[PDB]
Formats: sequence, structure tokens, C-alpha cells
Amino acid sequence: SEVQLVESGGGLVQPGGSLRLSCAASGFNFSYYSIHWVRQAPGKGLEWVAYISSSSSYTSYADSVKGRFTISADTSKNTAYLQMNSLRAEDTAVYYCARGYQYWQYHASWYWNGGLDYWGQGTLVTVSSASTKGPSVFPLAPSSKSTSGGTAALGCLVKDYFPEPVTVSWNSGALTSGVHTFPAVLQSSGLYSLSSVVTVPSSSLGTQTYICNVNHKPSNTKVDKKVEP
Amino acid sequence: IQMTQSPSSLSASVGDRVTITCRASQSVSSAVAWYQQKPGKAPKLLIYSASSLYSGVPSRFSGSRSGTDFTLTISSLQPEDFATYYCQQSSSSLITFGQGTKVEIKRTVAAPSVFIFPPSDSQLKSGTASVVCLLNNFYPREAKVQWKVDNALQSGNSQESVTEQDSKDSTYSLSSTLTLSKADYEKHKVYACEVTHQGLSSPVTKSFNRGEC
Amino acid sequence: QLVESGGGLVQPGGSLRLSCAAPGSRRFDYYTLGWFRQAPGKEREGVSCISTVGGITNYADSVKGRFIISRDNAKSTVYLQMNSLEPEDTAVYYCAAGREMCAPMMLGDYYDMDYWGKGTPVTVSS
Amino acid sequence: GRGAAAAILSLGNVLNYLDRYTVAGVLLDIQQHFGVKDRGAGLLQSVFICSFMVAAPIFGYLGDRFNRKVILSCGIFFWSAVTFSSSFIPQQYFWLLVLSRGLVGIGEASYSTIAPTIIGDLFTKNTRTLMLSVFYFAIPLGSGLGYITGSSVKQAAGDWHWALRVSPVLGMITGTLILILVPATSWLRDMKALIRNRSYVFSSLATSAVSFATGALGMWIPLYLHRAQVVQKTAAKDSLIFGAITCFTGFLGVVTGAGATRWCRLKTQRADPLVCAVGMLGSAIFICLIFVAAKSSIVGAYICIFVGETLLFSNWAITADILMYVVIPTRRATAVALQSFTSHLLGDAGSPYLIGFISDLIRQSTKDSPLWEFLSLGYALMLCPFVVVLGGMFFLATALFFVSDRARAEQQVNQLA
Amino acid sequence: VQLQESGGGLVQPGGSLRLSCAASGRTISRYAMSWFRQAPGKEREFVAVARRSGDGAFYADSVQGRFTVSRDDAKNTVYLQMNSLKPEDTAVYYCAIDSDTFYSGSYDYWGQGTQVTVSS
Ligand SMILES: CCCCCCCCc1ccc(CC[C@](N)(CO)COP(=O)(O)O)cc1
Repeated sequence: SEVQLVESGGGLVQPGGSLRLSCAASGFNFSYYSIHWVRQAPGKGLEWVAYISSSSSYTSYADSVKGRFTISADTSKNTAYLQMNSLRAEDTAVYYCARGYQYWQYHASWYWNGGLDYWGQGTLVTVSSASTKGPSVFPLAPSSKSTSGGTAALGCLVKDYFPEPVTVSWNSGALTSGVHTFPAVLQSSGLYSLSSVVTVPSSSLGTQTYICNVNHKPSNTKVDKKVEP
Repeated sequence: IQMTQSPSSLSASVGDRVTITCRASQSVSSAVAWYQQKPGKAPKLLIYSASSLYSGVPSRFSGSRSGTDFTLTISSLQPEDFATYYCQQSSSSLITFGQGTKVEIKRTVAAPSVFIFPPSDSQLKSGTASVVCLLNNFYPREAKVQWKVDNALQSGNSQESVTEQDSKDSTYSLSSTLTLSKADYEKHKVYACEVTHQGLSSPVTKSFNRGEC
Repeated sequence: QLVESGGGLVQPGGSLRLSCAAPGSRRFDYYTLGWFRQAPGKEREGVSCISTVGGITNYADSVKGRFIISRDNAKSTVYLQMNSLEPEDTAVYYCAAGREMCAPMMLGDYYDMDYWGKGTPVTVSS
Repeated sequence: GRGAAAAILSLGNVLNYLDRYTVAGVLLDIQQHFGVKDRGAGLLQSVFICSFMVAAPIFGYLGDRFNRKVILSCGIFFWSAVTFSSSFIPQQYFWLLVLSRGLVGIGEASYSTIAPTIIGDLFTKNTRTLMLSVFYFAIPLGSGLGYITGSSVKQAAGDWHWALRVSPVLGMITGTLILILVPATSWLRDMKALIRNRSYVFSSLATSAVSFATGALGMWIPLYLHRAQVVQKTAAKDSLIFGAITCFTGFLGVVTGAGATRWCRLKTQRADPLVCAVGMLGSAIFICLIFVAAKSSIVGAYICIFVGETLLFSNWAITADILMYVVIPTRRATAVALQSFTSHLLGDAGSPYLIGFISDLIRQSTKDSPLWEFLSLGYALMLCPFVVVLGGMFFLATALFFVSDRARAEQQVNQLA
Repeated sequence: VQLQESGGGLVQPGGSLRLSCAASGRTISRYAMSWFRQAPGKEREFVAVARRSGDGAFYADSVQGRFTVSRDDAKNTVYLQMNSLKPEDTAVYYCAIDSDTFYSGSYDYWGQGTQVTVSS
């Protein structure tokens, strides 16, 4: 048998709510090992959250979650549960569950440091107070000030969409050389925006028609825009 | 609690030699674990107990201890060894991870290409003015963007976004967006984006005068 | 429980000696002893065992000729003498007591043990 | 479903044990409808045990080769049908009722042999033990429910015939449900060595003594208490009380024995025979007091029944540990079977009949009045403490050779391989 | 705080040169330095940059594979070593010092430059 760990329960919750994540294990003897919960925020490094063995008397939390989270296990069905209470906007992250060694506190020392063997795959937890909405599209129009040595640049701008993602194409997939799409940026308001740019020869602006094509799945919208001086 | 990793970013070429340092001050001081992560995946145990290679890991990685410092070393970099690397310590009933160091690809210096874009008419119809200043195809990554509205400096109302490294050019692009209200936008005469980089002897300025068309 | 002592950092070609003891006036003589190990990427496996009356010892195929197990139930201790250690001997070692007789092809089975210990780690450096 | 299979087989076992003791609870009535004496009323249990004893190995042989669901269903159908049709026998024919008991014995032997294998093969190394425990903890419950059901139906309807008709309906139902909710699925060289093993032989003799005492007492006590209560001139609640008591003494004995053995294993390596022998001797001391208290008080008899009942059952789960402590792994299949057969042969195969025979032999030489009707059975039930004392002595003689036997076993196991 | 450049002059085709740039009144341990070229009738463009200790040194397309740089914080000086010189390399070289601890490129302190010639 191969070792597998699968998480479940991720999604969107408004501030002040609560969630329950579940990690389910398959392939080993559940009561010789411990289960660790780790998280990573969008654009930062790894951070450890919590710990449980089998007997529910070996549990531990980190300083920034103490008094809010609660971990528990169920050895008949081989599952671990994390209960998240009183969430805040800074809890938006991807969460993984990993396999420990049960007695890592008792024989951690000067010369040991056991490790974490097998990892899950992650569930995304979003904490926000917005409402689904469609993006607004505008053109970034070329001009002589946008021209550089016979090379011009142009693009399109997408604003105020929730949630991610969106997709942007040019001439319905025709032009696919020199296209830059930037990662999404979160304004203070609560919505995302981005822009996409392309470069062309200066002369080609008189012969070709360029279209920015925006598709947004969650609100089921498509927009087409023409870009010209 | 936090360990310090050094350096926080380095660049190398395929076939060279790389070393990374984890500097800790907590109640292990001689036993650290090292992990690896690639964009959009899960991490992978790489070395445990400061010296022991995991099961099924390539043999070119090694770890060692010197004083209170721990070092990880790759002896011959391969194209699949461009990732981010973490160190872990366990100093009480708590566990802490390091800060991470990223390995990139190296090439020759390229000065950016600078462009400026004013709002479209429908942006004004919306009631919000957005100005976009664009830097294209530059290397290395460190660059500085400044805004000047009628020769006055602005701070606290701009945002930056940067792409990953290009798979063929191995270059970067950056976009800086600056937002005002329509009332604020219509109360000025000249706007300008200023750019400084290792490859520019003097700042590069690009200007836009309202009222022209 | 049972209690394990020893364990540490050695270099290739070294040697080591671990012990297991029963605190109190407990005697542990019905049947009592075997040694197990576990490594980070793998599953637990029996390393050796010793019998109740005769002094009959069994080892796995990978440790034959190097390890030696011994018993002393005047003071309730059991000893494991490890020699010629190698970088793939790095693990955590455990101590267990059960009822089935001592035989080959009983080593690998650890689902039928009555008492377990808590572990002691051994690291072989370079 | 697997849980459904476990539940249905467990209910089958409860029904299996409820159908051995519905005859004891109405014994007093039978001896008036057919005009028999104690000699004739012991045979009703003696022939049952003889038939069960001889049937069991053959059905074990069969259950390996052929369909198992078919054989279980056929067995349940058969003994349910025979039990139902037995309650119409006319007065002049007593041998027919004995034949009925023999046939019911065959029918129950089949199920009792085959069901544990089916439960065993469905589950794995860890959860098998719990499922088998739930299977086997249906013995005290069914045993007590036998007395209670028989006496209660006889009380309600007003004719003991009705005590032999409630159970076949529940037999027929489960006989069909076990076809729907269940999923499908040289020995001489051992005998030449198992008779030179002193611990094995002595343990087998001790278990036979336990069986003697258990069978005799469990058939004859409810009638003796009634006779005693008639003599005192202060008088079917006795069987109800006996059933209620046995339902709980069954579990208490086993818990007590496991606790005491687990503690004593950490002092010496002779814990199992010593615990068993101490329990047997205590039970003998307390059993021999019913036949004294009952002449004076009745509640004292019940308390003595409670204590002796509890201490006689404490060695139920520790004889298997002795057998797997001193016998190597490739003889245990032969050893368990031979031990069970021998336990039945010298046990309660011919014990109730002997008690009844001695009672009649005593009474024919004295005027037949209620006083001597009571005293004859009292003086014939003295043979239970005697054999319990023998059982205690046999457990001590086991504890004498326990350690040397274990050493021989280890030498053999490591030599063979 | 002044910057002194020494080692300029003439070189034959296929020769080599080594020039040095020292500072007075400041320490170059925690800063970066840059070397620029300017030909007669041409503008000033990038040549090379030297970072702090252990952070490597970066070159441009036009000087790659021929030149190198080095530091000496014990003597508070830097040195450029130019090899495989060609006539198009004839120009004035400038040595400048960046004042930023994040390498954003604030070239405040400049030098007087010096002449390097290749003639055939
Ligand atoms: C003072 C009264 C002493 C107790 C005796 C009467 C209790 C009734 C009773 C007897 C036996 C059983 C269990 C029957 C068996 N447990 C079936 O295997 C006997 O067989 P094996 O184990 O002796 O061979 C349950 C209740």
C-alpha cells in the first residue's frame, strides 16, 4: 500500500465565522504517528500551526492561534480535524497536513531533528467580506510617447473582479509572442485588478486589428475590446 | 522566534556550486532540517538531522555544521534545482521554519524600457483616474520607480507588480499603477514617471502633459 | 512502562550499547524482550529477540554478525551491543515485550506485543 | 454489509443458546405428563450432549469444502422444525422425546462449529478479536434467557407445551435472513507427542472436572430449590431468579479472572494455574454451603449461588492461554479439537443422568414422602464439591511442570526451522 | 571624500591592462561600485558593477568574457582588470559609488575618469 493524505473543507468564509478542516489518511498504521498542520500565505513563507497525536493528550498550538483553534482526532475512521474559530482577514492561506513521529518532543535534542515525511496537497481558505462582481476593461492606447525606436507597446486593463481568476487573450489566441500578464494585485477596497501588455512593430499599427478578450467564469461574463490609437 | 537565512537571494549558472546558511539561536543549536519548494506545489523533505540524506533524494545535496551555523550545499546545479529552500528547528513544544532563499538564473545586465500610459476616456467617465508606468525586459531585478506630479513627490498611493522570470529571455517586467480621484486628477498640469537602476547613469524620466491629444 | 537508555551520535566504524530497564519491583520474566527500529522514510521492523528460559537469540538478515542481544533478570535489564555501525543504521530504537515463542519469521510481527517503550535515537555521522 | 453479517450471526448464537435450557426450566412439569422418575429425566440432557459431541467434528470437516451459507441455513431450519414438531407427542411415548433431543443436538452442533470461521475470515488481524468477543459474549445472555422464557410462557399460557413453540418462529426468520444479508465466502504424529506433555494433560483433566460440575448443577438446581421450598410449607419464580443471576455472573467471572492474571504475571511465571486453582478451591468452599443453608434460609442459598457461580467461571479465558503457552504453533489445531472432545466425554455427557440415578437409588430404600424426596437430591448433589476439589488439585499439578514444558517447546520450535 | 583613478594609458592590440580606483574619506565595505565607459563623441554607458562581499559581480554584453573586477576593503580600493583589448574600447573610464543598501542604483559620488587608448 502507498501512503496518501487528503485534505478537505476549504472555501470562503466571512469574517467572524468559523470552519472545520479535515485530513484523511490511507496506507499506514494510524496510531504510531502524529499529524501536523501547516499553512502558507499568498506571497510569503511557511508557518507551523498545530499538532496532535492519537491520544488527544499530546496536542499543541502556536502562540498566534492559542485560544482560537482546536485540534482533535478519530482513530476509528483515521481522520484528524481542525476547528477554526473567530477568523480574521489575515488567515487567508493554503493549508497542508503532514505526518510526524508521535514522540518528537521527548527525543528532540542537540543531535536529532526528526523531519516531516509526507505532505498533503492543500486547501485554500479565503476570509473576505465582498460580493461577486464582474470586471471592467479599458484600453492602454499606444502613441508616439509609447513608441521606442520603431517598437510600440499597447495593452488592456482589467479592474474590480471577485474572486480570482480571470483569463485574458489577444486576437482569440492568434498573437502569442510578446504577451505579458501580471499577477493579480489586491487593492485596499477588497477587489483584484491586473493588466496585460503586448509589443508590436510601429508600422503594424496601420494594418492589424488587436482585440483584448476577457473571460470571467464565476460570474459568467465575456468582454471584447478593440485597441487602436 | 526566528532563524536568519543568508543570503536571501542569489544567482548562479548551471554546473556551479551553491551554499546557503541557516543561523539559529534556540534550544537545538545543532540539528536542523532542510526542505525544498517549487512554485505552486508542496514542499519535500530534503535533509534531516543536519547530515542525513532522505530516501530517494539525489546525492549532490549535502548538509553540515560549523560553529552554531548550518550550511546546505549543492555541488553541481541542474535545471531542476531552481527553487526555494527552507530550514526548520524544533526548540520546545513549538516548531519554527526559516525565511527562505531563492535561487535564480544569471545573465548580462539589461537596461529597462520605460513607457507611460495615461487614463482612457472611459476611465474618466468612471470617476477614477489611473496612470500606468511600465518597465520592460530588464535585469537584475532591483529597480526604483518614482512619481512626480508637478515636480512634487508622492507616497502612499502606488502599487507595483512584477512577473516571474522569463523562460527564454530570463528577464523581468514591472508595472506601477497610480490612482487618483477625478477631481484630484483634473487639478494638475504635468505628470512624470522616473526610473533608476544599476544600468542607468542618470534617472530616466517620461512625461505626460494634460490638455494634449 | 519500560525505559530505554543510551543513544547518541557516532561515526562509521564505531560501536554503541543500549539498555532497557523496568522501574520498580516489577520482574518481567513471563516473556519480556525484543528490539525494534524505525527510520524516516520507512516502516517499523523487528531487529532482534531473546527467549524466556534457554537464552536463544534471533536476528534479522541485515544485522547478522554485528548486533548482540543479552538479558539479565536479576536486576530486570536487557542490553543491545551494536558494532560496525553504518550510515543506514540511523533510526530510533524501541523495546517491547510479548507472549509468542522466539522463532524466525516472528521478528517482523509487532501487532501482538503487550508492552512498548518510548524510543531512543541513534545518528551515524560522516 | 459486514456489520450486518456480524449482527445477524451474533443474534443467531443467542438463539442457539436459548434452545438448550428451555427443557430444564420446565423439568418439574415433564415428570408428571409422562410419569417418569429422576433416572428418566436426566436422559433428556445426557443424549443431547452425546449427539452434539459426536456431530461437531464431522460438520467441521464438511464446512471447509462446501457452501457455508447453505449448511448454516439447513442446520437452523432443521433444529427449528424438529423443536416445533416435538410439542405434540402423546403421553404413552417417552422415547420419541429423547429422540427429538438427539436431533436438536445435531442441528445445533452444525452452527456452533461453522459460524466462527465465517466471522474470522471476514475481518483482519486487528478488529477480528473484538468481533469474536462480541460473538462469544452471547453465552450467558442466551443461557439465562432460556430459563426466563420457558418459565414465563408456561406462566402465561397455562400449559408447558407452549414453552416449546415460541422459538421455532424466530428460528425460521433468521434461517432465511442468513441467506440475504450475509456475503459469500499426519494427525497421528501429533497425538504421539501431545500425550507426553504433562501440563496439557493435566489442564485437560481440570477442564473436564469444571464441565462435570457445571452441567450437573445447571440442570438440577432449579428443581431442588422448589422441593426445598415445598418442605418449608411456604410455597415458578425460582427459575426466573436463577436466570437473572447467571446472566451477570457470566461476565463478572471473566473480568475478575483477567484482572487477577494480568497483575500476577509481573511477579512470577506461574500465574495462570495458581489463579485457576485458588478460584476453584474458593468455589468449592462456597458451593458446599447451599446444601446446608437451604434447610434453614432461602436468601442464603441465593447468595451462596452467586459467589460460587462467579468463582467457577473465572478460569474460562485462561485455559486457552495455557494451551498456547506450552504447545508449538503447528499442533494447536489438533490440540484444541482433542481437548474439546475429551472435555465433553468425561464432563457432562453422563453427569445429569448419574445424579438422577443416585437420587432414585437412595429413595427406593426409604419411605417416599416430600421430606425424603428433597433429602435424596440433596445427598446426591454432594458430588459437585468433590470433583471441584479434584479440579483444584489438577491445576496445582499443572503449575508444577509449567516452566519445564515451556522450555521444551521453545527448543522444538527453533530446531524445526 | 574623493575618488582617485590610476592606471590609464595606451595599449597595443591584444594586450592587457589593470586599473585601480581608490576612495579617501569613506569605506567601501557596505556599498557597491560601478565602472562606466564614454567614448569621444559618444555617451556614457554601463560597463560593470561590483557588489558587496560574496554577492558576485555583474558584466554587460559588450565587455563579457574579457574583463573582471575585484575589491580590497583592507585598502579600501577596487581594481578593474581588462583583457583582450580592441580599438573600439578606446574611451574614458569612470568609477562611481552607489549609496544604497538595496542596490537601487543611486550613483552620487563620481570620479574624474581617465583615458584608455588602443592604437594600431
Ligand atoms: C452454583 C451454580 C454453578 C453454575 C452452573 C449453572 C449455570 C448455567 C450455565 C451453564 C453453562 C453455560 C455455558 C455452556 C458451555 N460454555 C458451552 O460450551 C459448556 O461447554 P465447555 O466450555 O464446558 O466445554 C452457561 C450457563
